[PDB]
Amino acid sequence: GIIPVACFDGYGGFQNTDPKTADPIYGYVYNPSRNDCHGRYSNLLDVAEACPTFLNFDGKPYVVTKNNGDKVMTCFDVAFTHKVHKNTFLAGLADYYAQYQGSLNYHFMYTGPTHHKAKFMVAYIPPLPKTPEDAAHCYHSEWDTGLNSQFTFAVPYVSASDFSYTHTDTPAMATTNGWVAVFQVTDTHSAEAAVVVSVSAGPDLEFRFPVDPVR
Amino acid sequence: GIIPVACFDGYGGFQNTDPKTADPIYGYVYNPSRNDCHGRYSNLLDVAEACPTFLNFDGKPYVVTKNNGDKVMTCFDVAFTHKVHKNTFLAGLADYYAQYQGSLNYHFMYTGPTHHKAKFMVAYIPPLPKTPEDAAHCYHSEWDTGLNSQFTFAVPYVSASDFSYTHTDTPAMATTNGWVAVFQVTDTHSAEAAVVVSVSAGPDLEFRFPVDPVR
Amino acid sequence: GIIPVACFDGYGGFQNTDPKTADPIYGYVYNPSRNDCHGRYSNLLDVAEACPTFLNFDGKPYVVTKNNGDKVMTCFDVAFTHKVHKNTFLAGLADYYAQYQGSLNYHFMYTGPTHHKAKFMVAYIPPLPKTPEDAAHCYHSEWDTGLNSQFTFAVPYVSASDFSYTHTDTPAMATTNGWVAVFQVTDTHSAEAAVVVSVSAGPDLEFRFPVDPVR
Amino acid sequence: VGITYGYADADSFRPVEQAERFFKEKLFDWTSDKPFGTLYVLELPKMRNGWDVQVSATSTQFNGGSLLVAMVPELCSLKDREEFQLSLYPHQFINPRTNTTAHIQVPYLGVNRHDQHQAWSLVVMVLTPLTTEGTVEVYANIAPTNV
Amino acid sequence: ENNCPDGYSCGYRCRSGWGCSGDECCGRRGGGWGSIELIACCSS
Amino acid sequence: KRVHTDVAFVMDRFTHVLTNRTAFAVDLMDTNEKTLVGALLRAATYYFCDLEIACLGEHERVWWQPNGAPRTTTLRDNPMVFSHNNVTRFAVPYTAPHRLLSTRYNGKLPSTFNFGYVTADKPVDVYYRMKRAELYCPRPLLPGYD
Amino acid sequence: KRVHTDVAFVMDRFTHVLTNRTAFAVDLMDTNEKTLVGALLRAATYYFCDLEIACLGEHERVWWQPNGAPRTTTLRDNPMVFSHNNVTRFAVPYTAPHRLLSTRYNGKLPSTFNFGYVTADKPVDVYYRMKRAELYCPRPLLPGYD
Repeated sequence: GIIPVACFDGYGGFQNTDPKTADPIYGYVYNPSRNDCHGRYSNLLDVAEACPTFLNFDGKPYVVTKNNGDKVMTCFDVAFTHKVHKNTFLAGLADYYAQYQGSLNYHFMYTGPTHHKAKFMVAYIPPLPKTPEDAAHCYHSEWDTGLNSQFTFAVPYVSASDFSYTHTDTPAMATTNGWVAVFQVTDTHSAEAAVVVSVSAGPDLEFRFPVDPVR
Repeated sequence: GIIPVACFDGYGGFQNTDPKTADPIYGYVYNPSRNDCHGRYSNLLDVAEACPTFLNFDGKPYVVTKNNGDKVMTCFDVAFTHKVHKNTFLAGLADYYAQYQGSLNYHFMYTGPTHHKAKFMVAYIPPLPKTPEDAAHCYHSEWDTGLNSQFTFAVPYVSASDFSYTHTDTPAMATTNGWVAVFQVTDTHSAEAAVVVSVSAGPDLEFRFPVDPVR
Repeated sequence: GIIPVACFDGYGGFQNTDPKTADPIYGYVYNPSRNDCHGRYSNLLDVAEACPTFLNFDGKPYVVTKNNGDKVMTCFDVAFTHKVHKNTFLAGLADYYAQYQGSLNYHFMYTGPTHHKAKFMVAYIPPLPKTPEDAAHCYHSEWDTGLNSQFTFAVPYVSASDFSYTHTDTPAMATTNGWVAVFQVTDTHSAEAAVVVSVSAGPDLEFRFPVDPVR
Repeated sequence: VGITYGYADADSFRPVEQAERFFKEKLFDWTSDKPFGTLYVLELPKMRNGWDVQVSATSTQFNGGSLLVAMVPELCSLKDREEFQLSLYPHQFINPRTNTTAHIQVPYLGVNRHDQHQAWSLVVMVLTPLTTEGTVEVYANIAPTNV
Repeated sequence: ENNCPDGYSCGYRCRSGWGCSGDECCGRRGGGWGSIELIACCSS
Repeated sequence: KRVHTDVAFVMDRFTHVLTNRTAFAVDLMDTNEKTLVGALLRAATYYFCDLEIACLGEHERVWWQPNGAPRTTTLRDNPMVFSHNNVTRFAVPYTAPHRLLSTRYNGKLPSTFNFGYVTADKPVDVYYRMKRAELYCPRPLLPGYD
Repeated sequence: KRVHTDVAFVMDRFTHVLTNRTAFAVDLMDTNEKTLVGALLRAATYYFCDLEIACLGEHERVWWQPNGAPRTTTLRDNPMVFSHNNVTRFAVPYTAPHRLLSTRYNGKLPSTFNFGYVTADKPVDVYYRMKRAELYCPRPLLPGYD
C-alpha cells in the first residue's frame, strides 16, 4: 500500500528560476480586480515599439546643419552600446538581454522655420563608402521637409548570424551594424536648422536570454 | 492527505546513461528550425553503407598485378581489427561497438589502360585451400573488366555465433572471418595495373553495445 | 505545485525477493527469439511428472526375488527423506521446498525372462499389518507380468494435514507416509528376476514455499 | 560519369540554381612519380553561393591511373590515415578509361545563412600512380552558382 | 524497359540545367553522403 | 532495424569532459577526442543539441550564464542551482546565436561556439550530455586504439 | 512571437534582495536597482504581484505577519514555517490595502507599501519572486553599465 519512489541525486536544490510554485500561507485571499486600470503593459518590447526615445549626439538629441561642404550631417552605428544610442529605452532593455534580432525604426523630425524647405536622405550601409552614388546600390531613402516634417526609416537586420550580441565594444568599426548616415542632398543651405533623431523597436525585433549585468 | 512513499535503497545514484531528463533553466526557448539543412544523418551505419572507404594494402589502397605465377593478388581477412581494414570508416566505427552481425560489400575498381582487358574472380572461403577449383564448392564470383570497371562482392555472414566480436586478435587465423581473396584468371598478363579495393557496410549489418575503448 | 509525500520508516530496505524491478542500462536491446528452441520447461513439477526416476534399493534400482517364504520383496516409506527415495528427482526437488501435497505414481518394470510369468500385487498401507488379507481393507492393486511388464501404482495423499513436511526424520516410522510395499502372490518361484521401481509426481502434486537448505 | 550534387535534398529530387561566372586554372602535372596520397588542396574562393567545379584531365587510350576529386567542407587539415576516408565527402573518380572528367556541384554550407572564410576546399588525390605504355595535365573549371 | 545505363534508375526529378521534358532523370545515389548523381533523362 | 547506431541514442550519454574546474566555458569541444561521444561528435562538421550539465563534487551551488552574456567575477541573480547530495544536474538550452555549431572552422573555433559559461563555488567534475543531438556532414572517423 | 521579454516571464525569478537580516519588512523596493528584477520594477509606476519569499541559512523557523498587523518582538501562533534543509520557501499573498502598489510617490514611500513583515529565528539571506506580476505606466529605463 506504499508507493515505491527513489530520491534522485542532482535534483531538489534551490533554483532561482524554477517553474515550481510554493505553498501559500493565506490560501483564501481574493483581491478584487485590476481590469479597469490604465497603462498596463505585458511586454517590454511592445512599449519599446510604441515609444520612440531620443538619441545622444554629444549631449543633445538634435543635429545641426553645417555650412561647410561635407554633405554628411551624421554617421552613427546601429549598436546598442554606441554612445549615440546610450540614452534610449532600447539600449536600456538591451543591457539586460544577452541576444537580439530584428529591425529598428529611426524617426527624424525637422525643427526649422516653415519658410525654409530642405530635402534630406538617410542611408544604411551594410557591413564603407560615404557617397550617395555608392549608397544607391545600398538601402537609401529620401524625404523632403515640405510634405511631412516626420520621417521613419526602417533599418533591417542584415547581420551574418541569426542573432546578434547586445553587449560588444566597437567604437567606429566598419562592420558594427550598418552605419546609418544622414545626408543633405541640397547644398543651398540657408540658416541653422535642427533635426531631432529618435529610435524605436521594429515590429519584428526580439530580445532573448535575460542577463544580470555585473560588469 | 499525504501520499505515503518509501525511498528505496539502490536507486537514486547518478547514472551516466539514465533515461530521465533534467530541469531546464530557460524553459521557454524556441530555436527556429533546421529542416532545410544539408547533410544530416540520423544513423551512423546509414553513413557507412553509402560511403565505401578504401583498404590498407601496405600503405596503398590498390593492388599491383604480379608477373610471377601465383594467381593470388591479395588474401586479406574480413576482420575489422586486421591491418587491411584499419583505415576504413567501418573499422573506425566498429572500435566503439562491442558486437556486430551482418554482411559486408567489397567494391573493386580497375584503374588500368582501356586497351588491356583482364578478368578477375573474387572468392570467399568460409572457415583453407587457395585454388579456384576448391573455391568453386565455396562462395565465389567472377567479373570481367570489359563491361564495368566496378564490381561489388557481397560477403555473407557465416560466423558460428549470432553476433561476432569487433575486438579480437587474429593476424592470419584460418577461421578469422572468411579470408576474402582476389584471383586473376588470365595468365596472359600484359603490364602493370592496379585494383582499388574499398569496403562498405551491407544493408543488414548491425552494430550493438556502444563501448568506450580505454585500451 | 509540489506533491506532498512522507517517507515511511520500515520500507525501502533491500529485499532479496522484492517484486520491484531495477533501472536498465542498455534499455534498447532486442534479443531475436527463442521460440523454436527445444526442451524448454516453464514449471519444475511438470518435468517431475513426465520423467520418472529410479529408487535406491541398497545401491540398485531393482529388487531380487527371494526364494524364502516371506511374500514381501520391499517395504519402503513414501517419504522424500527416506534413503530409498534419496536418488530420485522428486527428492532432489523436494529438498528446496518446505511443504508439499499431492499423489505419487510408482512405476514397476519386470526385467526377467519372457518364459517366466509372475503375478505381483502392490499394496498401500495408510498410517501396520503386512498381509494381503489386512491389505484388502486398505488400498491395493494387482498386476500380472503376462499382459504388460509396466505397472503404475498411484499413491493417494492421506496425510492428516492439508500439506506435509518435505524435511523430517523417520527411518521406519509406522506413520511415515503409508508404507508402500510389494507382494508376490505366486509362491511357485522359478529363478532370480528383477523389478525396476521408479517414482514420478502425480498430476495433483504441488510443492510450495521454496527454501534454501543450509543444514 | 555524370554530375554529382553533394548533400542533395531528397524532397527536392522527388518527381533553382545555375552557374553565373566562369574560371579555368591548371592544377598539377599528373605524373607517375607521385605515389598514392599526393594531395592538392584548393580553397574556394581562390555571398551565400554554391560552387560547381569541372575538373578535367588530358588522357589518351595509353594513359592509366585514377584521381579522386572531392569538395571537403572546412578542411582545416588532413591527418595521416584520414585520406582513406575521403570518399565520405562529395566526390568523383577520374579514370582515363572510364570518364576522364569530373563534375561536382555543392550547395551553400555554413553555420550562418551568409558567409564572409574558406567554406569549401577542392581536394585532388592521386588514388593510383599514373601508368603508360606524353604528359597528363589537370585543369579545373570553377563557377559559383546562385550567388 | 527503362532507358538508363547500368546502375541508374528513374524516379529522380531532374534538377535545373538538363532540359528533360518529363522531369525524370537517370538518378543514382553515390559519390559521398547524400549525394545524388544525374547523367541523362528518362524515356518511357 | 538498427537502434544502437542511431545518433540520438549514442550521443544521449553523460561523458566526463573535465576534472576539478570551478569556472569554465561550455564549449562542447572540451570532450575527450577518444571517448565515444567526443569521437562521434568530431566525425561531423556541424551539430546542434540541448545540453545537460552535471557537476559532481563538494560544492554549494552552480551559476550558469547564457552565450553572449558578459564575463564577471561575481554572479548575482544569474541562473543558479544548489547542489543536492553533492550533485548538480541542469539542462542548458541551445543559446548560441548561430543556427548550427561547427566542430571545425576554416578561418581555431571562435568564442561564439559554446553553450554559455559556468561558475562553481568550489572546483567540480563536469559531465556533458547531448539531448536530441543532430549531426550534419559526416567526417572521417578513425580507430582510436589498435 | 516574443517570449523572453514578457513581463509575466521576466519578473518570475528569485532575486537576492538582502543578506543577514533576522527581522525585515517585505517592501519590494529593497531589491537591487541594477538587477533585472529590480531595475524593471522601477521602470513601472505601479505594480501588483503575489510575492514568494525564500530564506537561506541556518534558521529553525520563520514567521510572517500580514500588512497592517502590529509589530511585536514575540510572535505566538502567527504564520510560521519551519526550515527544511536550511531553506524556507513560502508564498506570501498580496496584502496591502491599496488596489495597486507604487514605486514612486509624489507626496519617500509610506509604510503601507509592503507585503508584510518577516522575522527569522537567525539571520538569513532573502530572495523575492514576483508571481503573476502586473506592471503599469512604464517609466524611463537606463543602461546600468557602460
